[PDB]
Amino acid sequence: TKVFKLSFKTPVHFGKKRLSDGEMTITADTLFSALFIETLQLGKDTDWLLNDLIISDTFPYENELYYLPKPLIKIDSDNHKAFKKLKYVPVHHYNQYLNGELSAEDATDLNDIFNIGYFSLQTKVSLIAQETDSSADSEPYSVGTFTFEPEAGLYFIAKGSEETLDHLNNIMTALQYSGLGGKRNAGYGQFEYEIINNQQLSKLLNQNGKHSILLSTAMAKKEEIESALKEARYILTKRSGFVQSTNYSEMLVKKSDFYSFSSGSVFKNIFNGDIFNVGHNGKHPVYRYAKPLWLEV
RNA sequence: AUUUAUAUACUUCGGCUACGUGUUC
Repeated sequence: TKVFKLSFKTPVHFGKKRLSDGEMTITADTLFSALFIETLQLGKDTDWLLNDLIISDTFPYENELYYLPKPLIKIDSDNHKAFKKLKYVPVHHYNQYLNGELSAEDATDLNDIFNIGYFSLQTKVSLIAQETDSSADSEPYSVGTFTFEPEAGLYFIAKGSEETLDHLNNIMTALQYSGLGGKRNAGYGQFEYEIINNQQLSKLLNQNGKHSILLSTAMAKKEEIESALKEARYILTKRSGFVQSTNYSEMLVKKSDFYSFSSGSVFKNIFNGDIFNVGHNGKHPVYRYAKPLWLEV
């Protein structure tokens, strides 16, 4: 169980609905998708890295401090205002939060100190139209990009057998030169990675409790969802989009809509996910990653 | 052969990125 540190140094576009939307972190779906496409391009085998590996979502970090998503636990006060405005809780204070030891003023201070990047829109045009030869409008369009301070970035949580971890490290060595976002070929999204161990993160990841904090985007398989939702606090997130090299027409190929729990849901009955298939009318199967990575407290 | 040694005034005034055009198939 290692973590992988990511520093960017170039703006990255991550996207929700259009190109001119900017987003800070990315989900396990696009992460596994990038790993899988990099593997296929490299020509190695996918069986090893399909049904053994567990990937957690990407989360941001700052100078020396790491972050995790806000648990969706019922804190019984009544402000319900400063906490709603909080999105990430530093690791130093995680167990303090889950025991209701976080004060309103401390929450305000954390919100004040949480600057880890800013948003930008760069305007771009496209003269590929008749403009080159005849009177034709240049078509302006915008892309949403997000940048980090020189001491920031994203990090991973990965776990599995050591052989799978070695394969993952190889693939990431390959991948640091492809992208991890949107307009990869337009100049966005190259990174350097580094493997680090953290004593505090390790203790947090190997705790023992009664609840569970979901750190990835997963969906229970058909026969286990019924028992999964006995006592659950969760939010669903729709995940759609097109696919890369499935048929002749990109604009005719579009993945089937899929729904999965978010990255902060709390469950009482642990379930195992699966790599659901979201293909139809296609030559090769298309995958989406739904497999949980729990922390028990 | 015996005293000046450039002197006062003014040291730039007047008149202050327009159009195709932003988004999608």
